[PDB]
Amino acid sequence: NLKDEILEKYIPKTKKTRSGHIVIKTEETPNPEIVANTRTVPGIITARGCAYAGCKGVVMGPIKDMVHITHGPIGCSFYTWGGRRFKSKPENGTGLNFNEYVFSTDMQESDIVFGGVNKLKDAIHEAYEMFHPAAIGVYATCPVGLIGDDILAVAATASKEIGIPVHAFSCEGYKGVSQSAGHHIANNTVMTDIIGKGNKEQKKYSINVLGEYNIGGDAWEMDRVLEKIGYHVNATLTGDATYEKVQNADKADLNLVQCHRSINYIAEMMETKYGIPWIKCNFIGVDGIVETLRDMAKCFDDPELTKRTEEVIAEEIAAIQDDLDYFKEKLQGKTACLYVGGSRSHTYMNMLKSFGVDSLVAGFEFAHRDDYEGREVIPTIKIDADSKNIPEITVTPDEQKYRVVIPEDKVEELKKAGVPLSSYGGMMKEMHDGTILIDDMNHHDMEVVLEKLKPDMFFAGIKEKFVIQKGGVLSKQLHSYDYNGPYAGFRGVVNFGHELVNGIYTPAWKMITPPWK
Amino acid sequence: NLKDEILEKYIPKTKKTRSGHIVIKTEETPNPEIVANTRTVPGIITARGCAYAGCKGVVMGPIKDMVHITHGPIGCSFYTWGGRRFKSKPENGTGLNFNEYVFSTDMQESDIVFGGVNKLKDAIHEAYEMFHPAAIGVYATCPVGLIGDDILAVAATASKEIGIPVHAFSCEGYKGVSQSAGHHIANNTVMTDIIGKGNKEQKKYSINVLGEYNIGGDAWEMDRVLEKIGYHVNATLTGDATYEKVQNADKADLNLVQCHRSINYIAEMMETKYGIPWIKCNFIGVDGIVETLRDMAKCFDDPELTKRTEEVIAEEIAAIQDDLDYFKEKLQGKTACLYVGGSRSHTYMNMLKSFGVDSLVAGFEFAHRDDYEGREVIPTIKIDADSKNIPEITVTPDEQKYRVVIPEDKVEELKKAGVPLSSYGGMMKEMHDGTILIDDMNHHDMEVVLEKLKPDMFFAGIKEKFVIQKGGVLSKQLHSYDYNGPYAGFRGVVNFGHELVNGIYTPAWKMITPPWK
Amino acid sequence: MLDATPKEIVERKALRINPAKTCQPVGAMYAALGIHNCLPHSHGSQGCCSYHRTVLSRHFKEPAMASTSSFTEGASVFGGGSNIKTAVKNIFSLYNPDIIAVHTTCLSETLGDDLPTYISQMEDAGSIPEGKLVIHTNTPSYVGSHVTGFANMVQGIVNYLSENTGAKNGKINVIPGFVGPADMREIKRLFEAMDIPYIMFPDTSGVLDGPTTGEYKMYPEGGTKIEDLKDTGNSDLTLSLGSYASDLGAKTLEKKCKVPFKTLRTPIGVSATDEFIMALSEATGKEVPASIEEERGQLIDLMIDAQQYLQGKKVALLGDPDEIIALSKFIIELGAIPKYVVTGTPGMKFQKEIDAMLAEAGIEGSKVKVEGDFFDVHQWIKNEGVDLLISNTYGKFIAREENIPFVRFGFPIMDRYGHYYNPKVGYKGAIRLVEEITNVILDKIERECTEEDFEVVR
Amino acid sequence: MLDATPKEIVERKALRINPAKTCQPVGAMYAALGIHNCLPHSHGSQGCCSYHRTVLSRHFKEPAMASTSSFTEGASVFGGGSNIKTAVKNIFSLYNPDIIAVHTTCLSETLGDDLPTYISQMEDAGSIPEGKLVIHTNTPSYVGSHVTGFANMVQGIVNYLSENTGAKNGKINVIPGFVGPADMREIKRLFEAMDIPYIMFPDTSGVLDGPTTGEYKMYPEGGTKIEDLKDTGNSDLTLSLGSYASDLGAKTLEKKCKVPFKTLRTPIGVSATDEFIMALSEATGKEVPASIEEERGQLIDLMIDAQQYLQGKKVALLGDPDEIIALSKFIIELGAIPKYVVTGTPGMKFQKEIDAMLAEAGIEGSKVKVEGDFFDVHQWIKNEGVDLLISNTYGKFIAREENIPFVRFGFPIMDRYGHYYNPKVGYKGAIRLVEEITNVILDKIERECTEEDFEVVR
Ligand code: ICS
Ligand code: ICS
Ligand code: CLF
Ligand code: CLF
Ligand code: PRO
Ligand code: PRO
Ligand SMILES: [Fe+3]
Ligand SMILES: [Fe+3]
Ligand SMILES: [Xe]
Ligand SMILES: [Xe]
Ligand SMILES: [Xe]
Ligand SMILES: [Xe]
Ligand SMILES: [Xe]
Ligand SMILES: [Xe]
Repeated sequence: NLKDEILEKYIPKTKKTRSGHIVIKTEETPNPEIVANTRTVPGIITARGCAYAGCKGVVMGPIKDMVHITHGPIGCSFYTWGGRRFKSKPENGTGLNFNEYVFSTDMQESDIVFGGVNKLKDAIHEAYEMFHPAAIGVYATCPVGLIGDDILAVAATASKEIGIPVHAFSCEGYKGVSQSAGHHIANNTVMTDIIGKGNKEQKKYSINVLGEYNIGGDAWEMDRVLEKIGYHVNATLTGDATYEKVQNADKADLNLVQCHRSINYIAEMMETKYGIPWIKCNFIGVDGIVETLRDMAKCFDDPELTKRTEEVIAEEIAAIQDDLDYFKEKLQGKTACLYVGGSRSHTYMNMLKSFGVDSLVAGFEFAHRDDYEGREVIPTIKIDADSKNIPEITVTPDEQKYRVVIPEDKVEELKKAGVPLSSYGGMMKEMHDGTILIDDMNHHDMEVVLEKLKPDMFFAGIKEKFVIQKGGVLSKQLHSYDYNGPYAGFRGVVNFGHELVNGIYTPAWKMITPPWK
Repeated sequence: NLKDEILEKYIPKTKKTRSGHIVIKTEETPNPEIVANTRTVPGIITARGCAYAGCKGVVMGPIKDMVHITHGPIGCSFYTWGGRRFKSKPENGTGLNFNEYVFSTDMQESDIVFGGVNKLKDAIHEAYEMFHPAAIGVYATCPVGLIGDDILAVAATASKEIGIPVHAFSCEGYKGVSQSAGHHIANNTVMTDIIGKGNKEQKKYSINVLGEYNIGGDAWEMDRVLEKIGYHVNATLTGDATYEKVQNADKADLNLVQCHRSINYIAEMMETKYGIPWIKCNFIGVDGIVETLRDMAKCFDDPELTKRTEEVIAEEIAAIQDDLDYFKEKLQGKTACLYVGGSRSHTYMNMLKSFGVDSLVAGFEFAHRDDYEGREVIPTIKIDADSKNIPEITVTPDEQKYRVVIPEDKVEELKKAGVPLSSYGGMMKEMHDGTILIDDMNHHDMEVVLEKLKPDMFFAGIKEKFVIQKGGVLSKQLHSYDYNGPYAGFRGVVNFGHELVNGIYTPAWKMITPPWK
Repeated sequence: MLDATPKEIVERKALRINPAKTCQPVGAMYAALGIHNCLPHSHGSQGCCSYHRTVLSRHFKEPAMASTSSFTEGASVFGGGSNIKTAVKNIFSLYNPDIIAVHTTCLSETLGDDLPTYISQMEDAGSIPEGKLVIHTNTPSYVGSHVTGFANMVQGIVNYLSENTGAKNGKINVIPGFVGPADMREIKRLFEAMDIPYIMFPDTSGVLDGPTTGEYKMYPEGGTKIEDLKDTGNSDLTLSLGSYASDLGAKTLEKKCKVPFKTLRTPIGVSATDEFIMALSEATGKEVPASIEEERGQLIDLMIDAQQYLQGKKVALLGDPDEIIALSKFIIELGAIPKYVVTGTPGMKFQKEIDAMLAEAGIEGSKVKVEGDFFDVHQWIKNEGVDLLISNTYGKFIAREENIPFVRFGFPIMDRYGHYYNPKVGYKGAIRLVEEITNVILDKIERECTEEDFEVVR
Repeated sequence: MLDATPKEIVERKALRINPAKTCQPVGAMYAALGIHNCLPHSHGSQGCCSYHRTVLSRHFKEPAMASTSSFTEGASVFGGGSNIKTAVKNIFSLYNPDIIAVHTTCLSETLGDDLPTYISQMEDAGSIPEGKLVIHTNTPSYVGSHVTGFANMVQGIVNYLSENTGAKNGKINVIPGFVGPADMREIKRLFEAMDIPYIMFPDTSGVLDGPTTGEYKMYPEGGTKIEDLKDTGNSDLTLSLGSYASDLGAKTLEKKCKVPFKTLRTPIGVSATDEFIMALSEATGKEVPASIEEERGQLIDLMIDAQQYLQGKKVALLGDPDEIIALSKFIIELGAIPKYVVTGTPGMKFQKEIDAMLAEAGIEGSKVKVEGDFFDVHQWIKNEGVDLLISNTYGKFIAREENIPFVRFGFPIMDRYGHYYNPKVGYKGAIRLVEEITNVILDKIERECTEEDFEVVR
């Protein structure tokens, strides 16, 4: 019926194509089916971005000692200058860091007509001479694949001449239907051209965190806790990452998938090519963090590490429990909606639950059916016309490298225990009964949700934030963390909670109506 | 003439009193006699202050490790909080410094009624335990005299109990006719109760700078040069002074008198009591500075001093001659008026002349005939009813410590050679023929001067500054230096010149009239 | 900096250090400059007058005219009657105000000079030209503070000028209190936006914030006019903004001319401005127009937009009581905490109003001090730090020593240019304050954060 | 910070770093939001729309609405005709604007979409409800900058709406250029003070600077009304403020509707504001009133009062050409030096105007660069420092790295709260700029000076 109320104003054609995007969870339909990762309806005011953003903006950008050159006109570049808050520092205090710059070929009319490959060649050389980075990236924009520029070929010539890797990405913004295609596009070239290539020696308890971009320092907070326990963090893809360290991602025994959507492609291929397994992790929310660390200790199976684990948990939770009780005190019974990208809508749910907040509504901008419904449905997934021309890549066990990190029999008993090895259960199962999912939620939808359910809080992004607050409802951003962080880890929960309480109890919410009414 | 024009609007009584305060130099009469240091005419809009300002705000305040307590209601105190820019630093990087504070007994009604000696006593004690300064000073204000608080007694009692000096000053604002009375009152107590009380051994080539208060760093700049040449600056009274160094004031062979009006009393008394001679000095303007340094060299004779003297002068002038030429290129032919307290109207003249500026008008607020006409006229000055209650004190030669610093024949021989030993020629002599002097110039007088003479620049203070500039004429302050400094010394000349050129050439002066006019 | 100030506190009973006030007469001089063609006259020793003119010029970067009786020792023992009579003849002939507004100092008050007598003798002897006026008030500097001086001069204006001639004007009087010319301009703009006729007095707009035209004008275009000052007796109602500064004037006018009066906070912040606007509408039946509603809504929008940087912030405030009571309320409304709250001006009002808003907000342990000073607040800070400091110029020493984001507020501000063109009152002033507060908070954050913590968006 | 930026300059011909411009479409989206009840539509891939909406939200801390055609590879092959048709139907039905203002991107421009055709087919097919409008401009992002996008959208307004029905409205048209809503309000106040009737378009005041009322309002109260945009053709004259942003639309208006137009600098500073006032007076024969003359005279008074901190100061400036040309002139007017002067927006006029004003002031050796960027200016600074930096938010990195007093100016400013309530134009804006410039200069001095050189008064 809320589904009905949302669909009501859509014209017939739109009503029909949207209906499948909105599902109400019921106990009888425990595993309900949603439509996702389809094209955006024109004119309906989506939040979505493009393939270029998913590739250059999200996955690649954070690699700090690599120069990322946008091949396009100036905006694709300008709009990726610091808006996404991946944190970087010079490695060990001395490594290169280009976070504070954006690089572009600033294409002009001549380039659109006569072609742009000569400006691109020149750009690449200028950047090598000037900066001498570990690598240079070249990123396509909308016009590039239509004017005929061959950026793969251009990168090869230049990389020949200069003596370092030059990675081309064909992430024109019209590819796929969303940022999603850019994730996939980046994963492909990263896998084949960067992972493995590292000549460094593994280490004891070596692990990678995958699909984590160190927004507001999230990753440093994860790492901190991970190291007390004893682990070595061979690599984080790609938050605060160096090029060399991505080359050396293979030097690990366990892959942790924080953002499933953006990085799973690489999770799978690393298992296939190098025989490294992976679990879904959620380093946000105390429940999520503990559950995660408890899971990893098992894959490693180690009385000491396993004990050290439950120790650090104790002193960390000790250190913050007073804060947790405060949040619950000040937030108990509050209601929430979450519309984030393709991961956080779900990963923030346990935290809100421990605050006693009820999540009534959730959705993803650009996630796929497996993020809603879990990976078990992958076999039923039909790639549609709008994503057909996103390339699939195949890898095969590397002989001199491949390994069986977890004996076959052993894997299956961990899965027996509930350890998400090569698995992700999806957002829907974690949600309460009678709640609702809305894929590619648009302005019209959100408004109906706001009138009908009257949440106390609505998490989303910068485009929605003020629309929500103009209506007297608190909206905290869960992409940019409203210029705060970490929100991940144990200290993250404190940060998050204190920000949320402060938002709810801001006095001015009560002063909106003038006394002359 | 111009004096007639200034006198025009005065009512007859007023016209008659003021007439003698305004004099025009002529060859017919080279050094006319002026009337000065008389009561302010009520309602005339003077620039003048009070005796309390002269004693506490000017002479004593700069003594940085002494705690100066105003005994009065709060204004007398608050209005001495940082407005006069005597600069102070911790002696040796570590000594006491109370520059940033003002201290008060903050008299109330009950204090006017039952007297205030009790609160004063407790303030003295509170100040001592809290700060443990080298000394405490106590300063009367208007109502203190009327209600009959005996502050000398309170200070004696407390000084006994606490074990440090407590110096009382009866500088009620109504005493005398101006700040001048305050100088005298301060000098009296400083001479008898402070100077000579020290116990340090005199060093070689020891000089004092008397009447220098380190406004905007002036004194540190002259020290910088004096210490290069090779002198020992035993004490500066009282810019950046410690209590102890004022106590040790007698440990020198020559006193230099920068501000004659404020410090001449002590200069006379030191020569009488200790045999220490003095000369007028002027560390403002290249010519002033060079002449001063050469005079000091003659008084000491030592031919190394004499050689370093010319070596240091040579290099200093070398370093800044380009600036000096610039000042003259940019200011040549411009005209000035000067109206500053009791010294700077005269001491800034050599600098402006070197810049090529013609000073048409000069005056002092509260200087006496000897500052205008020279010390030769002192035997003819008649103390009038309004200043007769300012205490005169007499000192005798110290039976033990007195000494002939310079053979009396040498003394007379240098006076031949032009050394200003125990003398001062006054401002009039230095002025050009046909120029005008105006004592206690008031708003009326200033407006006539501006309209008739149309000067390019008029130097005065904060109260006059915006009155002048509202009329499209530049006014730079020669009390506060417009929050710059040093203006004294070699570096001072360059600071002053650049600020003056910048003032004259500020583009906005030519933008005053709107284009619809 | 301020090295002599110790962390460990020993309470002070007698030694006043770095005061959060100054003395009456400058407040009266300021009030008198809010009358058109008026020359303030200080009846005391000329030191006072020079000092008080100086502080105004330092703050406004403007001329500030006043004459003085220039007491000498003789007059300071036997009376200052000749001095003032001599002064009036010199003033009218040389300087030609339409009115001379006399105040006094600790000197003439301690002496017991009888100004009503001096002025009458002056009247009876013809020392006061036809169509010219002389008024006075008494402003003993040992009582209260400059704010008290302002209040006394306003009463003085009422005593001498306000006449109820029966010919009702259909106007509301407004005594804006001890606020700047920008604030007076903003209050008037709001009256005008509401379409309400009014008389504001005193009014220093056009006097202490005036233009340069290339001709010095001794009596600037501004100031409430004498005839309007008289007409105040014929209004329907007087709004007294700021009790310390404005009540005495308003009660006096009721007593003398039977004009009723309501007391209102200086309109700083949401509730105080709301109460001011509600008073204008409730008093006239007038509708609050769209423009004013939009301003309020922009302020609320800003309070919400900026909320994350304000919530829970500890604020130290020092200043004059009317302004600080209102500002402290605004701080609480922004979600912030008035942690240390001090006025140098004596009186219980402040203790009460401040204690009460804290209680109401459920805020515990904040230090409120009446007749406290800058040394007090610094010692407090040394014991427990704050996130923001609001005061006049003299706070800059604490801000630097303790590294606290600093907002210049109130009187006197002597170290910046153009501040006197910005109101702190009204929805418009409130918006400026929120900008200025968050600006100085963010400036410190971005200066000091690690480079990897540096942000584009905030 | 900015460690990779070397002092030794190798001149770049291909690699653009930290641009001092962005692309057309956001300029057109901004212009469209200056129409009442208008929904901007981005015809291309949706990444552009989201990015352009986002920057407006980050600058103003306000919603900023727009729809998009959401191109897929399908369009990159069949063009976006079906997309725009499908969009238009969903827009009118779900969101019901009174007008849809379409702009394009590099994708649709490269592809050669034909919006006039699609539009006519929508008309014929009945896709545009009665009483509803659809207009368009073309904004290829590979041409010019966002300023150019704004200029183009304004041209599109004229094409579609401007109608000389022969009547005389008695009004003057004013195209304010690429300036903030505060600037638009201030320009309208000046008109209204001069008592001159006018139509401003686009006008974003009441749209991107609006109140929070507790109800979200998709089309805010502001924006120039369609009826008045039509009525533009019936006006006596058009004033084009800032030639880059505004001339195209004024010229087009003359061609289409015979309305003559005069070009003027964005009014920032003394001469530029004077020129604007004098145009108004001359065009209408009306007198400059006293209020406006007082403001100008206050500004001159401030320029003189603050002179010592301005004379000979070296300024680095980067931004949009209309604004930086005027601000550069103001800098010279203040007695300061435009030392490094850059815009990312191409075109010869910036070069000529800046060169000319420098030559006239006798200023030698300043670097002026058209299509320069933030990397250029930082390299310059490394070779010789400056005393002041004025730019958008992205300058903050240089300000910190080199310790330069920093004034946030122009677009976008995404890191402070409430700046969008303050004009930079007019005498009032000029006064704000001088306060802000001297404040940041004095803050740094008082922060870094030795304790013994610390000062009460400045
Ligand atoms: S990559 Fe993805 S939209 Fe997984 S494109 Fe987006 S820094 Fe979001 S919910 Mo912005 S799939 Fe990361 C995301 Fe999540 S940019 Fe960040 S917050 S966890
Ligand atoms: S003491 Fe005097 S008024 Fe000689 S009371 Fe005054 S710091 Fe002046 S011209 Mo202010 S006799 Fe000193 C003076 Fe000169 S306060 Fe300073 S500048 S050289
Ligand atoms: S969907 Fe994505 S962001 Fe859009 S263009 Fe396409 S790759 Fe880029 Fe870059 S310059 Fe501007 S913002 Fe575009 S309109 Fe041309
Ligand atoms: S001439 Fe001089 S400064 Fe004047 S009082 Fe007298 S000693 Fe003092 Fe202090 S508190 Fe204020 S300023 Fe006076 S009126 Fe009473
Ligand atoms: O608050 C202010 O700004 C003004 C200044 C003088 C009196 N009060
Ligand atoms: O303030 C300004 O100038 C910019 C112009 C467009 C958006 N805001
Ligand atoms: Fe001024
Ligand atoms: Fe907002
Ligand atoms: Xe493992
Ligand atoms: Xe939050
Ligand atoms: Xe000597
Ligand atoms: Xe000067
Ligand atoms: Xe005290
Ligand atoms: Xe470039």
